[PDB]
Amino acid sequence: LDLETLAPYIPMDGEDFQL
Amino acid sequence: LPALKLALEYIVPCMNKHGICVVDDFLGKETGQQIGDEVRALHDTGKFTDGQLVSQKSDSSKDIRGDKITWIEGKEPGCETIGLLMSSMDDLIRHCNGKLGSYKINGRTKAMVACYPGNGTGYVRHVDNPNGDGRCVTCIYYLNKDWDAKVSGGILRIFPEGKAQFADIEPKFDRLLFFWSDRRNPHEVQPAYATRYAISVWYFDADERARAKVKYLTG
Repeated sequence: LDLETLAPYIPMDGEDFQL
Repeated sequence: LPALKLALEYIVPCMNKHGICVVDDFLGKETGQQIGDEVRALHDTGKFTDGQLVSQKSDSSKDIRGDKITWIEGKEPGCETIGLLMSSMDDLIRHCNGKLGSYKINGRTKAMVACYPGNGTGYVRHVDNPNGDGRCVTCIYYLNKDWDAKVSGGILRIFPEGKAQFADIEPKFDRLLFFWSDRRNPHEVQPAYATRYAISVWYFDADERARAKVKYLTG
């Protein structure tokens, strides 16, 4: 049902890498 | 290989027409071997932990994905060749600026080094970014030398939306893969009966990622 229960986790708050 | 030609004449049209792109022999045998050595060094020293999900609920993560993963920035000691692979990925994406759909790509996650340790472990059918967490392109590098899919399995089966056929991606050595992360590309990692390695990166769309961060920071 809720597809986010199957999506691979990525850090959300964090930073992210900027290109 | 030269980034400009590969990006504009192959990757861009491939993604815009199919949403999936495969680039074999991306870095060469040597660099692939170094990357595999670094990945196996990470594995040998117990760096890998259970692969997690965006939304955790009553179910165990191993009922959804059987891989163990770690995150790499690219600058860590002993991860230099992984950093080189990451920089090559970024170079291609930069050369694709403003040509992949309507996306405006300005960043990416760290590199997820993932291992399915055989024993039939896999990943159930799923979508990488179903609820708009900012990811627009999934990029994966496979480094399994001597992999024989017909015996060891581990095929990444993608079900591109609206297509009369699905795409089977064998985790072939030195293979690079791009595909839209949203619901257009549901995919599954079929059971693996040998140690299967991959390195994944998710590139963000600026506006969608900004909205996702706004949602997260506001509860």
